[PDB]
Amino acid sequence: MREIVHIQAGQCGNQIGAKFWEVISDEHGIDPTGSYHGDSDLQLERINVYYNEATGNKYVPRAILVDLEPGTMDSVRSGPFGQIFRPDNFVFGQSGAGNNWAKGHYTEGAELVDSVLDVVRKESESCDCLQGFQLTHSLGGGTGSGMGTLLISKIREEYPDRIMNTFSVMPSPKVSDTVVEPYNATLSVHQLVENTDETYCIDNEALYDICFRTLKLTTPTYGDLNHLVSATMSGVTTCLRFPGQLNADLRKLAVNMVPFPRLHFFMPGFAPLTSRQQYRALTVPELTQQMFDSKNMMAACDPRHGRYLTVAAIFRGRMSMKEVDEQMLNVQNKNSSYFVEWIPNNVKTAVCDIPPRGLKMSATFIGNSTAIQELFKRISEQFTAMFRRKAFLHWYTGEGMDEMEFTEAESNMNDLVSEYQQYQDA
Amino acid sequence: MEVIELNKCTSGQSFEVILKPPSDPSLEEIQKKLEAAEERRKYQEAELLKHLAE
Amino acid sequence: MRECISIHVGQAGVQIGNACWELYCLEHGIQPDGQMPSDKTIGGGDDSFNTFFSETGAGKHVPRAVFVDLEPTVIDEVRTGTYRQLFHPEQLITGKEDAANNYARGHYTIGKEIIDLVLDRIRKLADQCTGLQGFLVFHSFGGGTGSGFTSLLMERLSVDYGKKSKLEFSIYPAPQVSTAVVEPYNSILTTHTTLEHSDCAFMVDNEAIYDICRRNLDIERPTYTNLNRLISQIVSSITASLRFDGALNVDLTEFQTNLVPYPRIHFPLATYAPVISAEKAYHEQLSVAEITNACFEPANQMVKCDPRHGKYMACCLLYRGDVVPKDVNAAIATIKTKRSIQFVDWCPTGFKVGINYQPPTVVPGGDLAKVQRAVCMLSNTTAIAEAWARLDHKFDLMYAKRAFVHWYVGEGMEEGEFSEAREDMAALEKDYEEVGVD
Amino acid sequence: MYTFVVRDENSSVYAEVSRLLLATGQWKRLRKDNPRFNLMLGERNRLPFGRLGHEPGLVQLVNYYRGADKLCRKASLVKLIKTSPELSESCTWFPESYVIYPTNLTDEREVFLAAYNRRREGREGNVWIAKSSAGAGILISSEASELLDFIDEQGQVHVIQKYLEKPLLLEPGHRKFDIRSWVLVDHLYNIYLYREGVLRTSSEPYNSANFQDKTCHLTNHCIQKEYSKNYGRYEEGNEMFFEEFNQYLMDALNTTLENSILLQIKHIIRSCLMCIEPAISTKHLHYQSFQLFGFDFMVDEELKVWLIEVNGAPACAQKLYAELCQGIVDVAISSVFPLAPTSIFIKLHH
Ligand SMILES: Nc1nc2c(ncn2[C@@H]2O[C@H](COP(=O)(O)OP(=O)(O)OP(=O)(O)O)[C@@H](O)[C@H]2O)c(=O)[nH]1
Ligand SMILES: Nc1ncnc2c1ncn2[C@@H]1O[C@H](COP(=O)(O)OP(=O)(O)CP(=O)(O)O)[C@@H](O)[C@H]1O
Ligand SMILES: Nc1nc2c(ncn2[C@@H]2O[C@H](COP(=O)(O)OP(=O)(O)O)[C@@H](O)[C@H]2O)c(=O)[nH]1
Ligand SMILES: [Ca+2]
Ligand SMILES: [Ca+2]
Ligand SMILES: [Ca+2]
Ligand SMILES: [Mg+2]
Ligand SMILES: [Mg+2]
Ligand SMILES: [Mg+2]
Repeated sequence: MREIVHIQAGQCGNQIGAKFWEVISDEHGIDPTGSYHGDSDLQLERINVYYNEATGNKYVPRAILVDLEPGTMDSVRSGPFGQIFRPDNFVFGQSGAGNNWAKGHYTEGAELVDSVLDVVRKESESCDCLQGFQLTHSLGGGTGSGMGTLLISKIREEYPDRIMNTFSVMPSPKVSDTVVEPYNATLSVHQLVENTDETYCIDNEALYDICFRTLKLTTPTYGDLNHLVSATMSGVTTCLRFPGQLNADLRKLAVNMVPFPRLHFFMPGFAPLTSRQQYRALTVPELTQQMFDSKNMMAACDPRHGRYLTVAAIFRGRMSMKEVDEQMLNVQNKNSSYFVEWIPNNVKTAVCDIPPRGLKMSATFIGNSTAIQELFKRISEQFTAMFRRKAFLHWYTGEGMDEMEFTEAESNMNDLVSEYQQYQDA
Repeated sequence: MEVIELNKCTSGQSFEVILKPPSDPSLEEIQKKLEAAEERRKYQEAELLKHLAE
Repeated sequence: MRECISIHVGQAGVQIGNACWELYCLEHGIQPDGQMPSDKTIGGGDDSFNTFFSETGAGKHVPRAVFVDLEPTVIDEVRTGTYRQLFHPEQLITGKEDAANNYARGHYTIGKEIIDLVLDRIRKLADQCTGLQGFLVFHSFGGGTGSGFTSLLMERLSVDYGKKSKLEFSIYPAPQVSTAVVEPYNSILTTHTTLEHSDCAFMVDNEAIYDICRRNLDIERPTYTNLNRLISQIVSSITASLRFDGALNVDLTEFQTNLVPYPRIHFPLATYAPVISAEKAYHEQLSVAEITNACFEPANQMVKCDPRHGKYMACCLLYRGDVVPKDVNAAIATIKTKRSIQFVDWCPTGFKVGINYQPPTVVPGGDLAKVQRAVCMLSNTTAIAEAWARLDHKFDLMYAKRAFVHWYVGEGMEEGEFSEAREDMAALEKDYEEVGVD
Repeated sequence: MYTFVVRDENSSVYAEVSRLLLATGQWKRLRKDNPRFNLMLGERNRLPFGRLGHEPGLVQLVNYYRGADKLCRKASLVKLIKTSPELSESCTWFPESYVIYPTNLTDEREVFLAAYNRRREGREGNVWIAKSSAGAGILISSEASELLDFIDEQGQVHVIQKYLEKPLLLEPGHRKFDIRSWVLVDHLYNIYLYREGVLRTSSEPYNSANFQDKTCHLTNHCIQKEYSKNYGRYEEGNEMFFEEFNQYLMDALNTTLENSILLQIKHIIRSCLMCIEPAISTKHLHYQSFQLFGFDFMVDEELKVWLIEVNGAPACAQKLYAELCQGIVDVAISSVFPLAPTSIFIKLHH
């Protein structure tokens, strides 16, 4: 049993995390009360990766809910699957974080972090063999961003040889709550560069555009954005939740996807993405072409502007595994200019028999592309437009930070950008 | 095309046809390698913890 | 009689080992419970099959085998499979977390902490042997356990059993069924440290087994079960001389004497024929000349390469079924006048022939059809150097950028071991070229 | 969309094929080190055949037959003819040749002298030519002492061959010549002979009493354009094509190019290529081969054709590039990778 401990922090992180557990719970046949009612043995063969088994055959998500205000976690505890979570695994304060990274990381968050670690330690102590951790959070806020990266730092200190994995929502001015989001995101990114093994980059602007342009949703809501993230999180974790050969555990996935330690920021993709013509059967060619289309990717980075270091594709449903290889090989051989030639066979494909809910088949795309530097360039440019005038810094100096820490975070992310560039022309 | 060393038994036979003639580390050195790698891991992990302590 | 111990390391080794012992049992008439009605010496004896099977007082015939994997899921199938009754728990060793396709993890980090336990389990089997010949080690090149732990085990085996032979069955990585991008790294790292400890190694390229399963067995997308059933037939053909009465390759030493005059060049090419689909309704039985001629077809080789553009140092014909020496020699003469067979000038141009009258056994419900006669040719040809070239090229592509190197250094391996291993391969490729090309 | 790579920038032939391939819009050129290709236009020397046919899902094709060097090397060709039963030492269309290794290094020194002394005693013409593959370095002499001494001053393998002392001379001019034939072998081992050959003529009168000056004895294009004064007088570039040559044979010899010469050329091409087919065929191989060959023939005053050598990396006559290169794309490349006449080749059956 290779158990994974899940942590969700802050508003964004708890709303996306709640939907995630809702989606996979349905896939594994777990009802909102933790009772199994599936009809396939493949649903339970790797259930212990994410669920603990309690008395009475109950399955409890190995999840820890963290926040500095009660509001969102109240909504979770009353939502659909709210009753499925361990009551003791709700850890929250009352003051909030005011969308302030320093509050989450240095002051408000510092007061609460130890109690969160007590729950993490409890969950890990009951794992036969812990693989590692996955964290869901945003980088634009204060709790998920500032405290989330604080948790990662303290988790790595206590479990230095375990894999740390995150789903990180990147802010965008088109879907923004406050103007300080680039500050919070730049500070978090440096933490992630140093303390995570895999980070799935999810851009709120890409989620919005997909909801508007592709799904034809006139007025997207955070809820609409979160359903795309739920479906994407389910896709990337299929290799971990069902029997398979490729990317079986977190460490093997990291070894196949991360050729250099700092360049561990992935672009996820999903197919199909259909508006409500929703009953039409999709073909393997259609799945493949859409999966590799930029409009189906959720980092708002044009892959044709960079090159893939590694790619991990996952096909779900009953389909022609022979016809899967043929389309995959067709994509690589028809666009070999976008794949680095100094990593042979860097595109790996895996098949899963069980399809997502409401679909005969689907495909999930995980790319480690140098094009991701466009995402960090945007953040960096937005950071500098304000920092050059020290705008809004007083929110942060009032928590004990000084300008030097900002200058270093700015330089750290520009170094990262420079590192991606050197491999885009190699 | 000569047949030599023809051997026959209840379960088979074997022979040789000739078409043409012609014209370590000690147990100690292995422990050092293993322990040396273990030391390099310990050193790197100590630097990481030292980094986190700062 | 002298005993042989089989060792299966990693997923590839374990799953292949499971398929071989299944076939061994069917070939010797041993039931899943270990009973052998044809064995009239209850709880003892020194027959040819006793080289691979010990016996308990109750008449159980137990394989002389050890299974090792740094993760328990693959070996739990053996504990719960059809032949679970065959083995006892001492023979099955499993860790809790695997090598993550990281040679350095299997060799150093995890291997250091489990090597003594594996040697202790092997020592128990050795203590049951009155004249142990040596070991047959099954493993993959690409995996972290099959590459990393195997090389450590071979090093220790040479220390604990200095005078014992060691043969390999190694699975060469093929992207069509490969799960890792760093497998060229692992293959080269494990060949470098194992080369001086292996007396003879049979490489099976998954790409070759894969295409034979699609071409000859009409399987659109072969599974590991399909690949392993076919591989176990080739393995059986090679080991038959140790398990049945005969006079060719009667002990492990004879494998080196007959196939490896040059110690470092110890990788014989295996070619097998015929492979006929069981689903095939009407089938015409092939003659001795037809199956012998097929041994010189690239499409039937365990490693795709062109022996026409290499030199032979040794050649062995292993027949099973209805075959008589008269028909073998006639087929051989015909092939010389038509095929490109060039031996090295310092080696006799000849063939050692072994015939076993019992035709190949087929697993019920398997993919292979029953044939009246079959052959496996073992030829030590320089043409197999094509495989090292393909593999070293991929190595060079990644290592020029140090891609993925941090994963290995992070497990305590020095970066200098990469170049050390690569230079050893460059010298191996040079050895082949000096023996083959003019 | 098909993919190909170019690994021989010096090939005038496959520079035109690459230019044509891209003109179709259905072929894409990758970097010379990209493994995901359908077609390789490989280097001349040390072509890595061992890395072909191992990319899943790619049918890969290469413009060189592994093992064809046996035919396109001076010493190799001689050995192949003497040792191969389908050619035999009594091969009537290949000049008597001997492989000679310089003394500073099997070798056929004694066998050569035996045949040489036999000719010297018999009053027969005893003129031989010494040549090698490492040449631009050729010597023609009637004394065996000068030939052997010339090879010893070198350091590479050479071949002493009987010099055709009765070559067919074109009139007017009284000049020597040779014939170049372009032959294309596809992946199925069909032998196609390009309907267009070229005679590389000497612009100097053939002089049989002076082999020291090799301008009227060597019909190479670079030699006539460098050490000959009458280059281009009788025909442009000392290149006479089959149309003009066929008309000549009829006016002066009352015969045709087909009957008098072409039947022997087609026989020789087929004999050489069929001989090595088992050794170089890619029928059951994991990759596919094809190759363009340049055969060089001599013709004597008896209208008997002799094979001089075979070139594995030949060029083409400036006038015939467009036609031949296009034909290469039709029968060699498109046959395996079809797109979305009156063939210009003569299929030699077998
Ligand atoms: N022929 C064959 N090849 C296999 C089999 N299992 C794995 N492989 C090949 O082995 C390579 C992967 O190495 P594994 O043996 O699975 O890894 P391992 O030895 O268990 O080591 P770990 O990294 O700890 O998992 C790939 O090239 C696979 O294609 C098998 O059952 N049969
Ligand atoms: N046996 C022989 N008798 C008479 N002339 C000969 C001959 N062998 C060669 N020659 C002359 O020498 C010339 C070149 O010979 P050869 O072909 O060996 O050199 P080479 O290979 O450098 C020219 P190519 O570019 O066609 O390969 C020919 O044009 C021919 O006229
Ligand atoms: N996709 C998505 N993004 C969100 C959601 N809620 C907030 N965000 C984004 O997260 C950032 C604000 O961080 P938030 O999680 O609200 O702050 P926190 O509670 O202190 O961690 C902004 O960039 C928002 O666009 C949500 O439900 N879904
Ligand atoms: Ca407080
Ligand atoms: Ca007995
Ligand atoms: Ca030894
Ligand atoms: Mg908020
Ligand atoms: Mg394994
Ligand atoms: Mg030449």
